[PDB]
This record gives sequence, structure tokens and C-alpha cells, in this order.
Amino acid sequence: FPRVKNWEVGSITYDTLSAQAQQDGPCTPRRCLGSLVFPAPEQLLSQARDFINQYYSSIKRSGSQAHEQRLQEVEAEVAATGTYQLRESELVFGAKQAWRNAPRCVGRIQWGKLQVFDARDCRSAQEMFTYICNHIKYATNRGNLRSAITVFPQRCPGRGDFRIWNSQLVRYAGYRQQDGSVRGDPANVEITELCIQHGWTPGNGRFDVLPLLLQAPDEPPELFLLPPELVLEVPLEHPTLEWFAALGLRWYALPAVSNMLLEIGGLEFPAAPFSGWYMSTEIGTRNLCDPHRYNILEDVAVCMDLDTRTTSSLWKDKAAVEINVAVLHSYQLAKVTIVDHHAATASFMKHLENEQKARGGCPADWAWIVPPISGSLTPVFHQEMVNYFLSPAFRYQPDPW
Amino acid sequence: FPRVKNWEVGSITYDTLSAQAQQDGPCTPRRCLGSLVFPRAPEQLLSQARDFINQYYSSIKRSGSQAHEQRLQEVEAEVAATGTYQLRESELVFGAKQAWRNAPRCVGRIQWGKLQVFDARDCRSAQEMFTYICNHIKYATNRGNLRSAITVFPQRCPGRGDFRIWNSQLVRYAGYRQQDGSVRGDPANVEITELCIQHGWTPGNGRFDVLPLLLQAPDEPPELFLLPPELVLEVPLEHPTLEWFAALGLRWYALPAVSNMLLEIGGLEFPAAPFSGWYMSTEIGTRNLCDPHRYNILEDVAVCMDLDTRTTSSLWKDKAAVEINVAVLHSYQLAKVTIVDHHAATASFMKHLENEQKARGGCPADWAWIVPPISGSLTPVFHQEMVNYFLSPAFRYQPDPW
Ligand code: HEM
Ligand code: HEM
Ligand SMILES: Cc1cc(CCNCc2ccc3ccc(N)nc3c2)ccc1C#N
Ligand SMILES: Cc1cc(CCNCc2ccc3ccc(N)nc3c2)ccc1C#N
Ligand SMILES: C[C@H](O)[C@H](O)[C@H]1CNc2nc(N)[nH]c(=O)c2N1
Ligand SMILES: C[C@H](O)[C@H](O)[C@H]1CNc2nc(N)[nH]c(=O)c2N1
Ligand SMILES: [Cl-]
Ligand SMILES: [Cl-]
Ligand SMILES: [Gd]
Ligand SMILES: [Gd]
Ligand SMILES: [Zn+2]
Repeated sequence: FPRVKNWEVGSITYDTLSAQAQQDGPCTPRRCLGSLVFPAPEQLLSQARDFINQYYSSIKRSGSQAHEQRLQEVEAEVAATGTYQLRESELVFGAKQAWRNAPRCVGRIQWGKLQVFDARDCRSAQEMFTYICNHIKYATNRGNLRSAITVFPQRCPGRGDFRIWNSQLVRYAGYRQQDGSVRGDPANVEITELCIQHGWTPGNGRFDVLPLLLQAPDEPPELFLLPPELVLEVPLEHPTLEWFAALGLRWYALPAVSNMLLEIGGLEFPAAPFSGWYMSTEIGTRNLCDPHRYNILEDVAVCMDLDTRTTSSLWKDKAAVEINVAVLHSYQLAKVTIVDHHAATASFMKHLENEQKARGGCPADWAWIVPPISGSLTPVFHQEMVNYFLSPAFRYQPDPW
Repeated sequence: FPRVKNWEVGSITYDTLSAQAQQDGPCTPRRCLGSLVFPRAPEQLLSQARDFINQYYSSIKRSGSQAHEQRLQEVEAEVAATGTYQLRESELVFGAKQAWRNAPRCVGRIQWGKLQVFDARDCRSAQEMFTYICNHIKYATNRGNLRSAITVFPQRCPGRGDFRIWNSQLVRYAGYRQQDGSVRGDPANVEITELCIQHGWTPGNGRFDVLPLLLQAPDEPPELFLLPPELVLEVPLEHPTLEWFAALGLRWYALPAVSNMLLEIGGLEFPAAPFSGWYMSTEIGTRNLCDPHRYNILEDVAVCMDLDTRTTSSLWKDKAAVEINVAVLHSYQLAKVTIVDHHAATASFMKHLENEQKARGGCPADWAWIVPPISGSLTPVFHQEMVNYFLSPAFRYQPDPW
């Protein structure tokens, strides 16, 4: 049982939860690989038992016989079909645990408050699209963002998956120029190509919302364009730097990740788009200032009349902060939900304490919990953490193509 | 071998050096403890020693030569006769440089071959330690043009106490616990402070009082020695455009000289082996002055800068912090004392990575310690995947001798 210290406070806890870690991460006693981005009925049954037992203990009915009724019910269903169906209550619970268990999520204070949309009855790409449009509409909620997940049918043998080819529901195009550069978002060059390949007539803005590439089982994907009324965006302005608006920067309201696979009691849902709301550093530091994303830092520093020929002026730092100020200011002015890295990490600290009392620990990935600016100015910097894999879980998955 | 990717560039390497790791860290396939601050006869001494000698003869490209074979046989014989052995001077020099080279948490390793090694293994008294230490400080400081150095005191040996320096660094500021529960001076140095007093030091009452040294010779209590004022170079802190900043009366010292780690070379242990480089401004700017459990000046500066400190989303914290970093860098450049900002340091570390990949097929690195405590993703190391592991020769933590 690892001993975990907070070095700001000197306080000590013990992670007993990590003893129950489902699968194995990439580390060994010889070498730590924690900085890496990517780490049969009997096998299915075993995972299924564990989930069901989990669920009943969470509702104070372990040793009950609704428990044992459910237990043997699943045993019979897989015995007869090779898979099994989750009760809707079990799907909600599994969806919340999987969020709750995601080591790299700082927003997890909210894990018990999630809206789950059951789309397991989905049959077509058009249906998929309509489910997605309802999701986007519900979660956005005119700027008062609400956490939501939509769950499409589970993978099953002898049938293709439901997949959402886009990495997010809202993505900006990344147009490759022949000079090798990218207009728009470099992150989305691959999918901007694939959208075009599947017939999308490309735009040429720095912020063209992509079409959706949705794929029903065993059929090729189909292009669907989002009703621009559904896609809430925020023009970016700065509270006191009047020229900032003219840079023409914008970003969207809804972080709706669409390419991770959801696992629940051995069952795998390859298409289960979820969304929350943004931490400002995601937009302001990573998306706008990463060298391989929009990379706007020097543009802004030049506008701020900062000396950019030496690094000890900290021109890079001063401009990143102001870009983050503009993100925060613009979202608030537009009444769109957003949280700053200080507020968010303070909340995660509270979450650690709640989880320590709730489950005797909390899997956390330090490198992702600590914000990409002002890291040590936030409390999580000083908090030792233990990283491990529980189930249910959100996992990465290979590309559908 | 671990595939390792840089996400800024897309480039990919493999760390084959990590397979040479022969001492275990805290992680398992079930749970990673990478973020923990403390990640922790004759035949294994010999396999440790043989490996080290092999390292040395490889380094001068005379592997398998008669001299290599001869030195192996010599060490084996000395171990057989005495239970230990002594490094040749040349081996010690290389050993110390290799320990620096092997430290996963040092972002300054581009410099690792430029290290001045003072050999103090003939040292016999605490008084003599002090002499060796003053000469260290003199050489390293070099009137503000800093030079990396290490002074190696005698090795651990059976039936004789260790040489120890009780202070964590050669230069430290006193931290006096106000009965308030608070602290005047530097809170990180409260225990060494009260020990200095308990051992006879007449204390001060300022925030930047330089601590005396408690030096320990074998089997003898620690002895108290005062640093000569003229030996301790300090920089007054001022801001290039914030003139009121100077009125905060802040200062730091020039020389970061860590004195409480254990140097380990080919099985031998050197409990006392102080080393020094030069500061990265974030250590002073962000950590030392803005950690809530250190000088904790962030809020006072933000108020002075007239920022809205009643709401996080104004980012008053980030703003005051950046300016404090600017002030440190400015002050040091003004005083003409070497210092490196975190942008330059990390870029040079990227260059170190590329050298090491070529030279050794890997480089042990602790991502959480290599990324600066501000502006992390603004620096290139943020996007570089890293493999953390323990090579020897090594610098190690060791228990406080009290
Ligand atoms: C409600 C407010 C939320 C906030 C403020 C928040 C914040 C964050 C942030 C900043 C990250 C780092 C992502 C990155 O750096 O790319 C993250 C990661 C993550 N989040 Fe949360 N999140 C929220 C809600 C959710 C929800 C509703 C789910 C799932 C149901 C979720 C699941 C995850 C997962 C699985 C990751 C890992 C990132 C990855 O592997 O790509 N989060 N979150
Ligand atoms: C010459 C300029 C140097 C720079 C800019 C530099 C930079 C740094 C920094 C910023 C840290 C992290 C400190 C912390 O956060 O507490 C560090 C750690 C470390 N450095 Fe360097 N360093 C330099 C020279 C040296 C030298 C000369 C040695 C030894 C010969 C050394 C050995 C180490 C070791 C062993 C650590 C691990 C820290 C620990 O575990 O407490 N460095 N270095
Ligand atoms: C390019 C890439 C990025 C990543 C992390 C992205 N994580 C996004 C994400 C996921 C979930 C989120 C939930 C809430 C939120 N505010 N942001 C959230 C952001 C992993 C792998 C690759 C690859 N290849
Ligand atoms: C309080 C604490 C702190 C630490 C990190 C200290 N790192 C110092 C250090 C070591 C070598 C350095 C080399 C150069 C430089 N500029 N700073 C350097 C700073 C570890 C354990 C504990 C404990 N307990
Ligand atoms: C190389 C490094 O592991 C990688 O860039 C990680 C580090 N921490 C991160 N943390 C968050 N929140 N998001 C990220 O994309 C990353 N990237
Ligand atoms: C808990 C956490 O690992 C701890 O505060 C570490 C993080 N990384 C660090 N990295 C450096 N360079 N210096 C530090 O003091 C720390 N502190
Ligand atoms: Cl994003
Ligand atoms: Cl220091
Ligand atoms: Gd101008
Ligand atoms: Gd001024
Ligand atoms: Zn690890």
C-alpha cells in the first residue's frame, strides 16, 4: 500500500485502492514509463462478475439476492449468446465509474453528475447522426454546459463496430498547403483529408468546422454536416488589449471527445462520445500555443511589443498568460461555461480527499493533472499521486481506417 | 526496448540504455509511483566495481587492452585482501562526471563533461573540511562567473564514521520558527537552523541570514564553522520596470551547492561530496520565492502590482509569478552572476537528449522534474516522452545524520 505525501501540507495518506488495479500499465521496477502518452466467454464472464458485484456493493445490496438473480442471469445470457446486455441502470453506473476512474481527468469532482443517453438501439448512420445532434444540443444548453455521454451499440462478434471517425464532435479543419504548412489545425490534417476524400467540399478558413464522418457496422462512413446553429463558438477578445480581437481567433464551446472506447464489465463500446466543459489552459495554452497546433505565441508577443530575440525577457510566458486571460474573459463574456486551472485543480484536491474516504484512494496521473502553465502555483503540483487502471474505463483505440 | 516519441516533431527513438538499469525503482506493472519525491558483500562490490572499470575503459576507448584487464585484476585483488578498493584519480574524475550524467532529474546535463573535480580523500579533520569547502566556494563562484565543481571527501569505510555535511546546501538562509507557528526566513531550513543554534550558533532575526556550516568528521560530533562573508556572493533582487520591487528587500545567493547527497562510484560510497553548478531562474523565481511553504510572496507582489486577487480567473497568480521570474533573471544579469532561464535550459536539455541517444542509446530522465514549474508546455521538454531509470555511478539521497 503506497504511502502518499502532500509536500505543501506534510499530510499523509495510503492508497489501498491501487491493490485492486485491473490491468497492467507500462512501468516495471527497472524503468518508469509514466510519461508515455500511450501505455472467450471465461474472460468475458470474469469481467462481467466483477462489474456486477461492483454495482451491487455501490447500492448497498451485496449478499442480497437481487444480486444473485442478476449474477446468474448474465451467466445464462452469455452462455446463450456470446455476449450480454447491460441494464440501463448498470450502463449509467458504468459510464460514471469509467469517468471517475480516468487517471488523467482533473474534472472528476463532477463524476456523479453525468447525463447518459442510451443509443444502444441505434441501427443506422443517420440515427447515429441524430443521436449526436441531440447530445450536442443537450450538453451545450445555450452556454450553460452540462456533462453528457451517448452510448451506441456494443461491439459484438461477426459484426462491424459503430465508430465516430472524428476525434471530437467539433474539430477545425487542417488544410495542408504545398509549402508543407497547415492552414487551420495541424492536429486535424488526417481527418480533413478523409472528409474531403469522402466528398466534403473544403473551406479555407483558419476555423472551418469539419463535417462528421460516422460509420455504421460493416458499412463505409458517411459525411454529415453539423447545423451551424448547433455549434456554439466563442470569438476571442482580450479585456484590455484591443488589438487582440483582430487576430480573428475563436474556439468552440463543447469539448466532446468521440474516439475513445468505453469498457464496462467486459463489454466494449467503440463509439461513446462524452463531453464536459473546458479548462481554459486546454484552449489558451495547448491548442493555441503548442508549436504543432495553432502556434500563435510569437504572433501575440509581437503584438504585445515584447522583446522576442532573447528568452530571459520571458516573452513566451507573458504572452501565454495573456492568451489565457483572453480565453477566460471571452468565455465569461459569452456566458459559456469554463474553468481556470487554479479553480479546477483546487476542486481536484477536494476530489482526492472525497475519494480517499469513499474508496481509499484515487488513480491519478501527475503529468496530466498538473496544468501546462503555472504548474507549481497549483496545489496538485505538491501532491504525490498513484497511477493505475481500474475498470470500467475509457481506453484509447486504434483508428477505424 | 521502450519506443519513445517527441510529440512536437513526431520523431521516435528507442531507449536501449534502460536495459542496463541494475537498481530498481518504485513502479510496477500494476501502479506507477513516478511522482514520489523519494523513489526509495564482496561479490556484488566486485561486479559493481568491474562494471565501473569497464565503463571507464570504454570511455577512453581502450576496452580489452592490457591496462583494462590489469586494472580489473588489481581491483579484484584489493577487494580480496581488504574487503574494499580505492579509485585511481582518473577514475574518480570520470565517476563524478558520470553520476552527474546519470541523474534523471537534472535538466542541466548538457554541461556534464565540464566538471571540476577536487579530490579531498586525504581529508582528516572537520577543520580541514572547511578549508576544502571554502576553496570549493571560491573556485565555483569565480566572482559571479560560475563554474561547476565537486569536492570528494573520503569514502565510507568499515570501523570508522562517515564524513558528513549536515547542511543541505553550502549556502542556505536561516529559518527561525516564530512561536506563531510561522517562520522568519526560509521555512525549508528550519531544522538545520535550530540545530545550528543547539550547537552554539548565535542566531539572527533577518529573512536572509546565511547559515553556518555543521561539519562532521568521523566519530566526532558536528562542528560549527562560519562562512567568511566575502566568500558568499549574493544578488539583491530588483525588477527592470517595477521600481517598488526593490523595496521588498529580497535577495538570493549566487551558488547552488548541494551538500547532503551520497556519491556512489563502482560500489564505493562517498557520503560527503558537495557539488555546485549555477541556478535555473525558476528555482529561485517560482519555487523558492513563490511556494506557499517557502517565502510565499505571490500575494504580496500581486497586490503591489494592483491585480484582482479576489478571483482566480484574473490569473493574478500567473502574472505576479512571471514578473518575479523576470526580476530574478534581471537582477542576476545586472550583478553579472551566471543564471539560466527555463527556456534556454530546456532547449539545451533537448540537445543533451540527442547527444546521449547517439552516444549511449538513451538517457534517464524524470519528466516531472525536467519540466519547469512554470510554462511547462511552452518548453520543448514538455512534448518529449522520457524513460526514468537508475544508472550507476549515481548521486543518491541519504538519511539526515541526526
Ligand atoms: C465536466 C468537466 C470536465 C473538465 C473540466 C475536464 C477536464 C479535463 C482535462 C483538462 C483533461 C486533460 C485533457 C488533455 O489534456 O487533452 C481531461 C482528461 C480526460 N477526461 Fe475530463 N474533464 C471534464 C469532464 C469529463 C467527462 C464528462 C468525461 C467522461 C465521461 C471525462 C473523461 C476524461 C478522460 C477519459 C480523460 C483522459 C484524456 C485522454 O486520454 O485523452 N472528463 N479532462
Ligand atoms: C551547471 C548548471 C546546472 C544547472 C542549470 C542544473 C539544473 C538543475 C535543476 C533545475 C535541478 C532540479 C532542482 C530542484 O528542483 O530541486 C537539478 C537537479 C539535480 N542536479 Fe543539476 N544543474 C546544474 C549542475 C549540476 C551539477 C554540477 C551536478 C553534479 C555534479 C548536478 C546534479 C544534479 C542532481 C543529482 C539533481 C537531482 C536533484 C535531487 O534529486 O535533489 N547538477 N539540476
Ligand atoms: C493527439 C492525442 C491526444 C491525446 C490526449 C487528448 N485528450 C483529449 C481530451 C479527452 C477528454 C476530455 C474531457 C474533458 C475535457 N475538458 N477535455 C478532454 C480532452 C491522446 C492521444 C493522442 C494521440 N495520438
Ligand atoms: C525538500 C526536498 C527537496 C528535494 C529536491 C532538491 N533538489 C536540490 C538540487 C539539487 C541539485 C541541483 C543542481 C543545480 C541546481 N541549480 N539546483 C539543484 C538543486 C528532494 C528531497 C526533499 C526532501 N525531503
Ligand atoms: C510527452 C508528454 O508525456 C506528453 O506531452 C503529455 C504530458 N502531459 C500532458 N498533460 C495533459 N493534460 N495533456 C497532454 O497532452 C499531455 N501530454
Ligand atoms: C509531488 C511532486 O512530484 C513534487 O512536488 C515534485 C514534482 N517535480 C519536481 N521537479 C523539480 N525539478 N523539482 C521539484 O521540487 C519537484 N517537485
Ligand atoms: Cl481540446
Ligand atoms: Cl535552491
Ligand atoms: Gd504598435
Ligand atoms: Gd515603472
Ligand atoms: Zn512509473
